[PDB]
Amino acid sequence: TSIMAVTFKDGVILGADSRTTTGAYIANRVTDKLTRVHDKIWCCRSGSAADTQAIADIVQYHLELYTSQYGTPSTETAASVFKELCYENKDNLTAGIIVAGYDDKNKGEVYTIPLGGSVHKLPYAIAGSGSTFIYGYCDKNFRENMSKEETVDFIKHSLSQAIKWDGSSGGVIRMVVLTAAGVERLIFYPDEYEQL
Amino acid sequence: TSIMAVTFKDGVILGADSRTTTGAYIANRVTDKLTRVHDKIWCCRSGSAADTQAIADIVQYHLELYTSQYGTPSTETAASVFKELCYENKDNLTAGIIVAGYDDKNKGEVYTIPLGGSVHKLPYAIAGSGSTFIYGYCDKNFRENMSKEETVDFIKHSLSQAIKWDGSSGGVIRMVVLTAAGVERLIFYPDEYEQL
Amino acid sequence: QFNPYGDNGGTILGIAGEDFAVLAGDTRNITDYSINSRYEPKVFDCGDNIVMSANGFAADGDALVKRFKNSVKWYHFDHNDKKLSINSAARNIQHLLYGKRFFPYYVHTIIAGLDEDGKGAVYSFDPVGSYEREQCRAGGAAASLIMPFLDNQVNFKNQYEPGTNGKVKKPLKYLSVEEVIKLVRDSFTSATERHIQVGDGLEILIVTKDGVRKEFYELKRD
Amino acid sequence: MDIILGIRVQDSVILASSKAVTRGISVLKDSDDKTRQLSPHTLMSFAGEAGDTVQFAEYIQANIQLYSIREDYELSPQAVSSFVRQELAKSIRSRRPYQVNVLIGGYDKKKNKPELYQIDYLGTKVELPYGAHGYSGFYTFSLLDHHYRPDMTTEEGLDLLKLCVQELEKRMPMDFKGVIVKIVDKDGIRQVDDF
Amino acid sequence: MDIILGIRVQDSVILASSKAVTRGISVLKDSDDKTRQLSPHTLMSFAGEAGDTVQFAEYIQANIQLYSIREDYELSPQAVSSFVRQELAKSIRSRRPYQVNVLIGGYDKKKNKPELYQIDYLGTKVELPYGAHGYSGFYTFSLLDHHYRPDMTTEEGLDLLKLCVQELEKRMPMDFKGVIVKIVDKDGIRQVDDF
Amino acid sequence: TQQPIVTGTSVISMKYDNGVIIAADNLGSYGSLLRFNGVERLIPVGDNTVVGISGDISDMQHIERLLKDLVTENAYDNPLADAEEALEPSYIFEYLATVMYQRRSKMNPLWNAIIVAGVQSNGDQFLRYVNLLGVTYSSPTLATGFGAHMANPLLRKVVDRESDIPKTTVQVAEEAIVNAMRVLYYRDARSSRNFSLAIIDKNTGLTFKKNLQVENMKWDFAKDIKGYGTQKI
Amino acid sequence: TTIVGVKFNNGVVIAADTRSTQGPIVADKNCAKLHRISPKIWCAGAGTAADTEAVTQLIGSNIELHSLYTSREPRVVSALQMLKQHLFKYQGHIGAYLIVAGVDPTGSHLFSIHAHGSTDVGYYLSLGSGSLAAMAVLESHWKQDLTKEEAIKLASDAIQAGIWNDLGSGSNVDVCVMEIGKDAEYLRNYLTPNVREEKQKSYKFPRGTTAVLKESIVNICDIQEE
Amino acid sequence: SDPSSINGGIVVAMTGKDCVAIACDLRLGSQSLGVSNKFEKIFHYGHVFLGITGLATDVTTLNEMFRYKTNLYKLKEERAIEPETFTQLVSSSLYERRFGPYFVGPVVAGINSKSGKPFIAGFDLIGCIDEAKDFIVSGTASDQLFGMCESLYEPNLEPEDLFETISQALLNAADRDALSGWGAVVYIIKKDEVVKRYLKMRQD
Amino acid sequence: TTTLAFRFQGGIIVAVDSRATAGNWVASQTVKKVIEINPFLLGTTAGGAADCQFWETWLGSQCRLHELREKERISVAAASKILSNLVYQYKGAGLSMGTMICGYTRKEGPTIYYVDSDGTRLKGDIFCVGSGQTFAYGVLDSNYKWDLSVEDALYLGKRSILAAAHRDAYSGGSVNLYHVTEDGWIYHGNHDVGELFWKVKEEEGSFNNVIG
Ligand SMILES: *[B]([O])([O])[C]([C][C]([C])[C])[N]C(=O)[C]([C]C1=[C][C]=[C][C]=[C]1)[N]C(=O)C1=[C]N=[C][C]=N1
Ligand SMILES: *[B]([O])([O])[C]([C][C]([C])[C])[N]C(=O)[C]([C]C1=[C][C]=[C][C]=[C]1)[N]C(=O)C1=[C]N=[C][C]=N1
Ligand SMILES: *[B]([O])([O])[C]([C][C]([C])[C])[N]C(=O)[C]([C]C1=[C][C]=[C][C]=[C]1)[N]C(=O)C1=[C]N=[C][C]=N1
Ligand SMILES: *[B]([O])([O])[C]([C][C]([C])[C])[N]C(=O)[C]([C]C1=[C][C]=[C][C]=[C]1)[N]C(=O)C1=[C]N=[C][C]=N1
Ligand SMILES: [Cl-]
Ligand SMILES: [Cl-]
Ligand SMILES: [Mg+2]
Ligand SMILES: [Mg+2]
Ligand SMILES: [Mg+2]
Ligand SMILES: [Mg+2]
Ligand SMILES: [Mg+2]
Repeated sequence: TSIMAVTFKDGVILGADSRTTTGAYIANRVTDKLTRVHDKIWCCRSGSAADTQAIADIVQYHLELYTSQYGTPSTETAASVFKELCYENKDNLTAGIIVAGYDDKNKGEVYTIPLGGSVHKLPYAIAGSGSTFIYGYCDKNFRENMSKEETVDFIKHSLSQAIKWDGSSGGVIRMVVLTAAGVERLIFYPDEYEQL
Repeated sequence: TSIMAVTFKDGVILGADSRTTTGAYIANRVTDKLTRVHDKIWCCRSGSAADTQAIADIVQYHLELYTSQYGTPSTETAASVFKELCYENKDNLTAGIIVAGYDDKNKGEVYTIPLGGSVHKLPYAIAGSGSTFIYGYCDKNFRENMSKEETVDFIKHSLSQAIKWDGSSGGVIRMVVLTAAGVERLIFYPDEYEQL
Repeated sequence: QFNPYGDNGGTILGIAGEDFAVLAGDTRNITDYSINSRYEPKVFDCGDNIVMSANGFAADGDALVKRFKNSVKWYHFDHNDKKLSINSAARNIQHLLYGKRFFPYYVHTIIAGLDEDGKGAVYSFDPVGSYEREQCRAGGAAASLIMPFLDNQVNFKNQYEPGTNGKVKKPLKYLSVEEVIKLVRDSFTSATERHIQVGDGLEILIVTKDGVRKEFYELKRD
Repeated sequence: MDIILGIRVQDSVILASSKAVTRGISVLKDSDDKTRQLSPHTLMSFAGEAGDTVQFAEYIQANIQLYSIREDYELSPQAVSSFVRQELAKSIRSRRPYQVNVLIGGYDKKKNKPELYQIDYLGTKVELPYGAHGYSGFYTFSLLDHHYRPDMTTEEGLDLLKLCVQELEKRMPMDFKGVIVKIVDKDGIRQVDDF
Repeated sequence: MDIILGIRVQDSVILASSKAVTRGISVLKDSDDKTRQLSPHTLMSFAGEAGDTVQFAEYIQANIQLYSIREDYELSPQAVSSFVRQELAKSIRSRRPYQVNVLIGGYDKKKNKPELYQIDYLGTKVELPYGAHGYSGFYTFSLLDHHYRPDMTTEEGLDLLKLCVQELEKRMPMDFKGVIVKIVDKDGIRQVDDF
Repeated sequence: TQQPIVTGTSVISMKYDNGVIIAADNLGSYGSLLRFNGVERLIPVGDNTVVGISGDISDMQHIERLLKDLVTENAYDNPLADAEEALEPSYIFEYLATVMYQRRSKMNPLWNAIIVAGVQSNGDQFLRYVNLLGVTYSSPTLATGFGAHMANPLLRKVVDRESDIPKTTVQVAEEAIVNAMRVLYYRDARSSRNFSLAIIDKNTGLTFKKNLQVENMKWDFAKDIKGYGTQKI
Repeated sequence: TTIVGVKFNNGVVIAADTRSTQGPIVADKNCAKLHRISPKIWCAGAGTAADTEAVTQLIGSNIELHSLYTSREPRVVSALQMLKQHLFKYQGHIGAYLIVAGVDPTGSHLFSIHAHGSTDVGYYLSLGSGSLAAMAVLESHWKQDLTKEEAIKLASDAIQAGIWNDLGSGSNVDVCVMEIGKDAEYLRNYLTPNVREEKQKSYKFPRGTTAVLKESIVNICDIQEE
Repeated sequence: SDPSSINGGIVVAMTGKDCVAIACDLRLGSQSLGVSNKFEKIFHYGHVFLGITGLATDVTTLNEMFRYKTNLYKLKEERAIEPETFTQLVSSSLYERRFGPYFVGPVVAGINSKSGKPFIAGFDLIGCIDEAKDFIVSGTASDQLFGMCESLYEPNLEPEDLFETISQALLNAADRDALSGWGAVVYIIKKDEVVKRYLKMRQD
Repeated sequence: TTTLAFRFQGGIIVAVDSRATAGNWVASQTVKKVIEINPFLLGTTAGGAADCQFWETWLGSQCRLHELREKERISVAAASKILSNLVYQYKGAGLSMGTMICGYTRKEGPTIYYVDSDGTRLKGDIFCVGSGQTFAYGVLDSNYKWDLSVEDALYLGKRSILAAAHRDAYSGGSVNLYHVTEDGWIYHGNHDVGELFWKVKEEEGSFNNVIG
């Protein structure tokens, strides 16, 4: 799995590959790892598919109930609910989740939650098995306050390399753009990103 | 360990960090992993220090005896002697070796020999624990027929990132330049390469 | 796998006199081959003229002492400020230790004081609460070094009277507080020489009818 | 414990049980009675893990005695054996199962028939003309297969039992220190004091 | 095998060895002689793992008999015991060690003294007034510590030996089927046919 | 029972004449991967205490929340919350020590080693250690992990016993701490160049220094080192 | 064990503590960990005591025969090569961790050797359980162009750090200085900062205190004449 | 299972003024079972004394081995072996079995016949030499012996005083060890006379 | 540990050793392995020190509560069964106990029950329990009779412990003797083995193997 979330001038963009594997067999080549827990709060999922789905479903429930009582939750609040589930059930879970959201007050934010259930607020985050192969690339190429087009290219180039080297990553590159304008879904096929 | 060898227009350059570790303790912070098996045939060593030294010492002996009888050996021949030792003793060895040399006829050549004892002739090669973090970077930034200055910058930037992310890599960046002109040793200190 | 136990080293020593009692212990605290502290008190005044030390795994040791001090406090509340006798304290400690029979306090406990007749008393415990009143006891890491010396020099074991040749034993004459402190200091100096977990400092608590007094001596720091 | 045998003849049931109790390398006792009277016409012998055997036997004894007082009536051997089996079948899926094998020898006063039931610690019940638990049956069943006739007398049953014990004393490695023999018939339960 | 005992009295050495051979749950034999005559005035009893015992004993026997023919002379019990010990000490660091414990009872014709040597499979030799291998000593040494005197006669030695065997027959769990007793003195080796 | 995932390395500390110093680097390691480079592992409690934590970072963040909640709870119905009834280092430590020992006793430890550094009401220096086993001890110098093996020897040359504390100034103490942090960067494979340092003085109060770097490093001699024995070039 | 090696202007110095342990017990308080391979090639040993002694004696013996065969003074690189190849062959089972130093016609040298056969080159080195304490001192106080006096001071201080802070090290500091164009000086017990204090009491017993059963003269002499 | 504590036993050696002393217990057992109370662990080759603790079969084997070697030494050298030289021979012989060792704890004691200097030495099972000035300890009660020796010992003791010190060190150490005791022997060694004393001790 | 108890004409003899060990280390030579439950009940301790001593001390509390409630001393059968039922609840948890419950009542006479941590409860005339039990059995079985004098029975018990103290490495220290009669138990002193061995050797002529 190769997943990442990147903050930029207008907000934040989530990115992911589409490969699910049972050992070396690709059980799903068109998986959607970018999942919605609220209107403009999404997450990237890595690790166990069952665990991350169960977690995401519970978080979506919590934020829906939060909204009914207290209005729209912050991205930090969403990250905290993820953390609470991941931390308290650390012995029984295998979940590496990146939480990304857009407020009007706070703008684009990214929180990464690795295996232990710790929380880390970052300008951008990478995770999954394939992320190992792009630490060098991403660190050298990331800039703060990029444009939408630059951020899309950054994620496209990064995940392209992660896919190239990681057997557990592959398929299409899915992306979700979170800004004041709304929510935009992007997809990029092998013929496009392999020749980069 | 972060090691690499890169062919370029005038020949080939070997590069390495200087860290030797026993678990998390740094047993040697100024290690020389670039070792000479012949005048213009060198190797980068990764894995067990004892194994790679023993192997390198045996290869140097073989090539010295080869030279006395048949004249200067090719880089391919040197790689074959490494392979023979690594392959036949695969059960008892932990050695990841990159062989690099300069002929006048063949110019700069690089052969990588991973754990199994297979041989792979490549334009450039990366190896060691820290190499994982720069597959993305190196693949995107490598070009064939680079200049000496460009190749030095490529290795310096690559190993800088490998050092940054890999705990088993660190210290100074050592480099050895192999051309028709001769053999040049280069060293780069933390204050220089960390700010890159 | 998580190991809930550890070994903090150290060594303790209790000797009962005729109208006094001493409880000594080194002040070194360790894990593996490192020193945590050169001065970490191990022998404690628990009130009612009773001194206590629980040597071995320091976390369990501190927990036990803390719980016994608590037991003394509640003994006063529940029984009209009655003085907890050394024999009653010893039985109480057995129940504290045996209460965790299936997840033991990993310590060797020794208490010292005066019995109800005013005579010197030392009680010694195993980790799960078996206890016994003794005239002499060393505990902890260097216990195997010190106890034989005390069998010889406190109870005059294997000693006989000259001229008789094995027929008449050496009489069991009583030892003064000055004489006991000499044996304690030599015991710990000898233990420090041959045991790596023993050293830094020696702290002795002396119990008499007048109260609890303290003495400190330097030990080798290597 | 070690050896317990049972044989149902014409008009009675005979139970034979070893007297030895061994822990480790020592025979602590050589006169142990490995049986309990459950009711006037029902006897149960037992063998298995130390402690469990007596605890189980006395527990069963108490329950049958309670039933007897409540109803002023003796349960049939079949009814007692079914109760015992259920307790063992319940036990085998417990936190710590009763590690006990039993023989139940009883005389049914209603049908005027002797009855022998063999039940193991799993709750495996079988009614038999002759039975055994442990390594005893490996020797005794061949002899009983040859000699046993269903219309034998009590005296003939005891002679056939002596032949079983003699074989065990010859071929078994463990010295079980002889057996206590008890007879269950219409008149109740009695012990053969010379065997 | 199981029990082997030895006692050195005034003018002789007495070895007692069990007759049982057990494999699994069956006593295959009850008249087995667990000993070999090494020389006219030297007897060796043995116990340990099946096969190894006899193989080792007969191997030693052959070597001592070879020495006797070559030199036309009988080795002293001390010399034989030292030879046996070296073989076992050699054996313990072999690919597959001899798993055999032995007692060597001999009468030294030069010194006119009986001698008893206890040697285990590791090659641990000790000269003793009385000895045993296995669990036998756990019972018999206390009795021998009490009764044994160094000037006992052969008849007194046999009575003290009967007291040892009686205790073993009372307290040991295994039925070892009695013992074969042999006496070693100045006149040679003889078997006590009634014991 | 668990295993630590994201981890922090050494925390080092010492006493000096008027207070205590404590320091720890800003790294959150993920095994051999030096994953997170901006982790603060010194957490102040009030203006008189700093808790330095090593080991599992998820458990560190939990402990950070407990301390934050402890301050909130202490202020409840407490008119002297910012004066006589403020939280002391000794109170904060004993609380943590209770939690650590309770958690180890349930076979579910907080996988950490903790040093509580501070100054008490009466001006006395407070410095005490506690870890995942509930083991506690105090010393003029305290260090966790690799610091125990490499920092303590250096810091003990400055303050070898109790009587050396009044003779040690804040400048000498800070110098020793900063040098120790350099040595750890040379020799600890799970350390970073960036670190935080905190001074708690009885006169000048709490001074919290962020974004410090290891400097004045010796690497020049590396150029002369060639081969592993016989090699000359 | 704490062993160190420090290069200086005109040579090299090695040092070691003197404690040997079996578990938590001190087997020897004044152990000699500095071994002579040849007159001007010495090495300090850590790990298994019999192994460091044996491997040094063997290589030292062969070095002597080699010196006689070639009519040349032995070189440190020869000792290094022979030690590493021997240790490599035994795959770390020979538990010898060595700091090899010396002077020869090529110059002054300092190397380390680990049990599996890997070698390292350096200006300052430390091995053993107290190597972290010693290396902390070396990393704090070492500089280029040290004098003989400064190198001895630095080396002994590094050992002291091991003596005081490592429970696996203790007692005394042994030193050997190997300067170019000079005899190597072996300073046995260079420092002695751990003398035991006077005991409070004398435990000399009165004669006849022990019970005896038998007495006899033991014949140690040969078979006599006449 | 542990070869060094199957049979049990102890040896201790001490130096005095122009004298040395070596002592041992007499027990040989099979774990809990006491077998023999006459198993002496001290041997001598000429004027050099050797005590050996540990696995009893190896104790016997090594005695026979060193008798073998010291006898050949004497025939070729035309003189008795000295303690310093014998110590090296023990070390050499033990190390040749590096990866298949004798499970023993040898102790050498004696006086050099030429210099008159008292000498003691101890070894581990694979040959490492511990050449102490004061005392050497070995066996299942080595912890106990260390404690006794380290407190009771003082330098330059006269032969008859040294006897008392070493005897009390052995006896009180043995009484705190289950696998040691059952009698004891003490050798007092001077340049040209050696006295052997059996000690009366508790027999449990 | 070696403990024994046997019924005879003059009631019951109880004899125990005094040694406690942790591996090969002798932890104590002065352990009280007989527990005075009441003036008529004795308990012996073998196995785990704490287990035996905690639960037999506890047994005395249960026996005292019985006679307060029932206005009558507890039977040896009932006292032994309280302990056996208790340890049976703990079966599998790892208690290590081998005990004799010895006493006299009017209805029972002199009675001995062997109770152990596996749940075994046995009434009998003779029992030896502990690591040195086999050694004690040797002396006891060869010399036992019903018609023994109090004096001779006491010596036999003392001598049997001595035998085991000699041969068993994990037994020794000293011998504690008790004599239980119709009118309660009677202590008969602590006997150090270090002095008792040589005394018995000389007077009895036994232990000719050993030199003295
Ligand atoms: B990715 O590889 O982490 C991916 C993300 C997931 C949310 C779709 N996980 C998987 O494919 C996992 C296995 C795995 C591979 C690599 C690292 C960690 C985990 N697969 C499954 O969970 C799975 C596979 N087949 C059926 C059902 N679930
Ligand atoms: B590098 O990390 O691979 C490095 C290269 C070596 C040739 C100097 N290897 C080591 O540091 C190895 C351990 C190791 C770490 C990471 C991957 C593989 C292996 N260390 C040693 O061989 C070593 C350490 N201490 C003493 C001796 N040898
Ligand atoms: B040091 O701690 O490395 C030291 C140096 C040695 C050369 C004198 N080593 C030892 O003290 C070793 C430790 C050790 C114990 C057990 C196995 C391997 C290593 N001790 C011994 O070699 C030793 C112990 N007891 C007697 C003799 N030798
Ligand atoms: B006895 O050997 O059973 C003895 C009786 C007990 C009441 C002191 N037990 C022990 O010595 C046990 C160990 C043991 C040895 C042999 C057989 C069974 C058990 N020791 C302890 O209970 C103990 C108590 N405190 C300190 C050390 N050991
Ligand atoms: Cl999914
Ligand atoms: Cl290397
Ligand atoms: Mg790095
Ligand atoms: Mg010490
Ligand atoms: Mg034997
Ligand atoms: Mg003893
Ligand atoms: Mg004994």
